[PDB]
This record gives sequence, structure tokens and C-alpha cells, in this order.
Amino acid sequence: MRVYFDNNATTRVDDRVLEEMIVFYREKYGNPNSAHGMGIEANLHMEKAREKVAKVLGVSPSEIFFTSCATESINWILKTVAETFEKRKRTIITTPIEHKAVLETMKYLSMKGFKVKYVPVDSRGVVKLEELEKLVDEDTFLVSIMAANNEVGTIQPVEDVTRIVKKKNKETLVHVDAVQTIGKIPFSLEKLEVDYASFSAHKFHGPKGVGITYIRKGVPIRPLIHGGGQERGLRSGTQNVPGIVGAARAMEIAVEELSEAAKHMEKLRSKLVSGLMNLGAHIITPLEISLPNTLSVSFPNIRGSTLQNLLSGYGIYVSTRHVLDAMGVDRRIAQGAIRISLCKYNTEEEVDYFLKKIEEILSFL
Amino acid sequence: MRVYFDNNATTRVDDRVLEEMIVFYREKYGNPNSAHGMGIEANLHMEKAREKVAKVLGVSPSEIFFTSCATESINWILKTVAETFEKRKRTIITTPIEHKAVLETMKYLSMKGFKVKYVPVDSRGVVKLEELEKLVDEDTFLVSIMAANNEVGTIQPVEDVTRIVKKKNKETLVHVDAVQTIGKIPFSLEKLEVDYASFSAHKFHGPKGVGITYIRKGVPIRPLIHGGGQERGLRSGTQNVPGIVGAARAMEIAVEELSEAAKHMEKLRSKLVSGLMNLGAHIITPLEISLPNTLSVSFPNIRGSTLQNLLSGYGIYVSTHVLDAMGVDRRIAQGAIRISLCKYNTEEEVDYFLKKIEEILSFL
Ligand SMILES: *Cc1c(COP(=O)(O)O)cnc(C)c1O
Ligand SMILES: *Cc1c(COP(=O)(O)O)cnc(C)c1O
Repeated sequence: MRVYFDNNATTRVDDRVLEEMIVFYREKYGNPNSAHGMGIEANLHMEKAREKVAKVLGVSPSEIFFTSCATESINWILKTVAETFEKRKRTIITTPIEHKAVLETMKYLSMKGFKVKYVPVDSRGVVKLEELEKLVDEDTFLVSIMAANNEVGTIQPVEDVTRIVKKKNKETLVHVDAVQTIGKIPFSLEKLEVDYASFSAHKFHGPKGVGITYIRKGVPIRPLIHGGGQERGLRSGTQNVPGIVGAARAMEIAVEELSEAAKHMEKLRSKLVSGLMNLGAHIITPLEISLPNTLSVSFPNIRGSTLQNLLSGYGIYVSTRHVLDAMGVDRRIAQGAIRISLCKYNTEEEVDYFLKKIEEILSFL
Repeated sequence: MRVYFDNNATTRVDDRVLEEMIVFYREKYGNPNSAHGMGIEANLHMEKAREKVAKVLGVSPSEIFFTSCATESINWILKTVAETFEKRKRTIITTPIEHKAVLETMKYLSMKGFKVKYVPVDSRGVVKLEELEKLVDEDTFLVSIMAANNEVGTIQPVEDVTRIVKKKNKETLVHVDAVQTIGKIPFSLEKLEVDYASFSAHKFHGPKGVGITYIRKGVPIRPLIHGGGQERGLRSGTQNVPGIVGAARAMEIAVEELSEAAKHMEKLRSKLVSGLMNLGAHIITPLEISLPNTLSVSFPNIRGSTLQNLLSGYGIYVSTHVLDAMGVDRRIAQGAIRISLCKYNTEEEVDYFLKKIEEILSFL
């Protein structure tokens, strides 16, 4: 049996999404910027996708931008916003549990002369709100937080972070890496009061090669990619129409089936939690404040990679750092840590299979 | 019938290409950076794609990088190469007929304090070699030239350009926007001696959302996209595996059938040229030094947009600074439409095009 439990790394495209995408590869393949009939037709569907994404997120179509991935969206926002504040402001705040897309960009901005401060997180991986309040100063133009951690699944208090940041400095902008939200926990930007947000379609059964960016009307931004003038002149290059259409459909389906999908994942996760603890596993993920499909565990007596390799040999796929370290997790636990991440298509039969095979693997070791 | 003559704007994905892509959406959907079996499988196919592209272009697999589009590649190269020369060198040279991906990036680098020089082109759209030799100096760290113009089709003397540039300053790097080459004219980087080149899969029956970048082993480059470490740490973000696999297969097919395709397109283009000239059309495209599929024509006293609009109504798709750089008269420019064929266009479509465009000219 093939058991894919690494959905936080990427997901299989939904059959409904793929079907819609094929139309744009085979029939409506026009360039959305062309003034002719096939061009206007492509542009129509691209705009319909943008509107569908805006509706799901609760924002205006004009605030939705398409990129090649969330990593691009993140580089774009962090780097161009910084660029608009050069000579004026110099302080940026984020957390040490952010994805490398954010961290490596912050590392780059540091080299360029910016001051990046890191708000620590507690042992459950939740940002320390009291330390955040202190770190935010008048020279702070941007705060970048994630809606949920990809490795351990810890959900962050975005609303409190936004409220606390605005009270300490009304002008500070907030960016939310919202990649792990869609289809796992509810996420609307309608009343969230953030300025920028990043999403990746392949994390919610959408295709790879497509990122989604929310940029609040009027906030700072410049092009990371200059050229033909696509995306209101802010991100040039021919738009990945098939991808954009699939991604929008994927987002809509993910949010529409959220309630049922979340209950189901939460249920499969509880079966995994108990079955693994009974085999000697330490649970790293804080179950009460985490994505319902995510479960980071550890068998301290075994290297995570060794466990990962053996599971893969049995047709079971899981994944295997800077996050656990920031959480104060013991090095021995971190060394044997593996991440199990479900999707709406995972079943109880796969969980039973996973528990049975992992027990065998463990007895041989 | 439906006649798509706007292949230089984008093309329909080859059925053979799409068939391969579908496998990566449905079955082999692992993250190529994942350490497990599905990750290894995706990484494997992604590396095969890289090798297939390297083989086609005559370079090493380690010199091939995948992006989201040629525009991203162009931004990546121009912006980060310039970044490495900050406070050292400050002059960049390009032409006025370059695609906006290049011109807009130059406009940005100019605003950032770099000195951008523009080598003029002749009335046929060919870069003036004498002026190039003159403009390149010791402060010139990079020269960006296109292999062929997308609007009028003019093929540029890339070898001469590189040769002239190296003799004047052996340290100057050369980037070639090679987007309009693949599947239209032969293009190998094996003995070309350039440092960077950009390609766009959707211009050769590959998917949209995929760019191919050639970076000579050892030349300057920094990440435009920082993050997880993908593409040798030079371009992060989860790689578009289905697209990469599709783009490589498309490139392989395009080049493998270039000989037959280019002759077929040239035959179709000549029939179009004669038919259009026998209707009063001025031919803006230099037939002697241009892509075999491209034809920029203009009817006196008829706006290109109007002509394009009517052609579209008849199920015929064509498109409407390059002309300004070539010295083309305003009136002729305003009437310009661009016809661009692909290997799948037919003689039947050309006849239909000629018959309907005449009918249209009578109503206008
Ligand atoms: C996957 C992920 C990213 C990066 O997505 P790419 O699609 O690879 O660009 C960024 N942030 C988080 C939280 C992620 O899970
Ligand atoms: C189409 C084109 C580009 C841009 O390609 P995108 O895929 O839209 O990034 C760049 N240069 C030339 C010559 C082109 O024809």
C-alpha cells in the first residue's frame, strides 16, 4: 500500500483541478495579455480565478496577485517593502520558527543594512506576545509572522499579533505567511487587518508553480520582477493561466470542504497520536493549538532519517530543525523527529497500515 | 475555421508534452527536495529534464537553472550580476529593440545608478556592430542582446556581437535573450561563448510558467529568490516539476523537428508574404534575416488594432518601441500586425487567412 503522509511538503493535485487546467493547455491557451479573442478569453478566466480567490479570502480582486510560488511572494514583499523604506526605516521583526523563505530573505536584508529582530517562541512553538510588544519600536516598518508552522503545525495568534503591533506602532505593516492555512484551519483576511499574505497552491491540492499574494490596497510595494506589465505592473512575465485557474479552483474546494476535512484529519491524527505514543513516541506537536493534519513525533533512540528511509522502503512517505531548536526541544528528540502530515484523502486504513508497519520496523531496529 | 497565428506570444502545449506532465500532477507528485521515495522519484525526473535541456543546448547540466519564465530569468541575471559589480563597474549595454523584460529591468538599474547604453539598430532591426564596438568600454561589465526579435523576427548576429565585445573588453559578460530561437532557428550555446541565456518554454509548445536559464560555470550570479536552497541555492521555491519535465520534453521535440518545421513554416510564410503584398501590404519584416515563422505586415490607412479585431471575429488570431527604433514611419507602425506561425499551422489555414483578410479589407 502506498501511504503519502507528507502533505505539508506538497500535495497531489485534485482531479477536479486537473480537469479544469487541461482546458487551458489544450484549448484556451491564448496569452491573457493579447488583444485578440483567444487572449481576451484567457484573460477572462484568469480574472475569474482572481475573483474566486478574493471571494474565498474575503478581499477585493484587486488585492490578489499571482506569483510562481509562496517563496517568490515572500521575497517580493519582504524585499520591495524594505526597499521603499530605505534611508527612512530600518527595523524588521519576525520569528525564529519561520520558513526558510522568510528567514533566508531576512538574512539577506540583514546583509544589506537592515535590523532584523527575532521574537522568541514558547515550548509549544507559539510566539511570545509579551516579548513582541517590547521589540516593536518606532523604527519598525514591517512585522512578518506565519499563520501556522509547517514543521510542527503550531497555529499562531495572528489577530493578537496584529492588535499588539498596531497599538505599539500604528504605521507598522504586517505580513502573514499563510501557506499552511488553506484547507486545514479557517483563514479569512477580511477582518484580520494585515497588509500582506502569502499562499502556495501545491499545499492545498493545487498545482506547483503557483503562488498567491494578498496586498492590501494602498500599502507599499514595488516590482520584484520588471517587464511586460502583468499583474497591474507589479509582477511581469506571462501568467501561468492553467496554473492560476487550477489554484483558484483548488482553494475554493479546499475551503468548501474544510469543516468535514478537518474533523476527519483530526480523527486520523488522534489514532496516530495514541498508537505512536504506545510504541514509544514523544509527541512534539501541541495538539490543542495546531493544524489538524500535522503530527511531529520522535523516537529518540532512532535517527529520523533512518526511520524515514525504512518507512519509504515500505511505501510510506513522511518527512524529517531550526524550529525545534527555537522551541527548546532536546537535541536527542530533534534527531529522531519525523513529520506526519495528512490530507483529506488519507484514510483510517492507511493509519492502521502505518501503525502496523512502523511497529515492525521498530521491532527489527 | 480557427487560425492561431500568434505563436510568438505563446503556443499550444504539444500533446506529447502534456501527456508527460499529467504523470507529475497525478502520480509522481512528490516534492523533489523530500528525502523519501516519492521525493527521490521527483528529483530524478527533474534532473533528467535538466540533463535533457543541457544536451539540447550543448552545455553542462549544472549550467541549467529553472525559473517561472524568461522574464524572471532576465530579471535574475541583470539584477544580480549588476549587484555583484556595485561600486566596481557601472556600465551595461543593450539595444532599443529588446523585450520589455530587458528594457524595464534596465530602466530599474538605471534608476539605481547604473549607466545603461543603447546600441542602435539599422532599418532592418539588426544591431549596428560598428556602434557596438565603440560603446563597449572598460566600465562595461555586461552586454545583453537578443538572438531574434519577437515583433518583427529579425535574427541578430550573436557570434559577431560576442566576438566584438570580447576583443574590446575580455572581461565583459554577455547575456542573450534566446526566447524566440528554440524550434525556429538553430541555437547552440556549446561554442557560442556567452555567459547567460534566457528561454521561455511556452514559446516552443512547452507549458506557461516555466523559464530556462543558462549560466556559464563560474560567472557571477546571486539569488533573486532566497529561501529553501533549490536550484543549487540560486533560486528557491518548490520547483514546478510537471512544468520542468514538460518544458524539457518540449525543447527536445522542438529541436529534433526543427529542420522539417522551419522549412514548413518558411514555405507557409512565403505564400503569406506574396498573398499579402498582392493586397497592398507593406512588409516590415526583413525576409532575408528573420525567423521563418514571423511576419510583421501593415496595410496603408488601416489600424492594426482594427484589422486584428476583425481577424479575431473571423477566428484568426494575430497581434499588434521596436518599430520606433527601426525608424519605421508612424502611419506604417500604427497599421502593423504580427503574424507568427508554428509547426502545426497548415496551407489550408494560410489560404483561409488570405481569403478572409481580403473580404475584411473590402468591408473596412
Ligand atoms: C511550503 C511553505 C513555504 C514555501 O512554499 P514554496 O511553494 O515552496 O514557495 C513558505 N512558507 C511555509 C509556511 C510553507 O509551508
Ligand atoms: C516572450 C519573450 C520574453 C518573455 O517571456 P515570459 O515567458 O513572458 O517571461 C522575453 N524575451 C523575448 C524576446 C520574448 O519573446
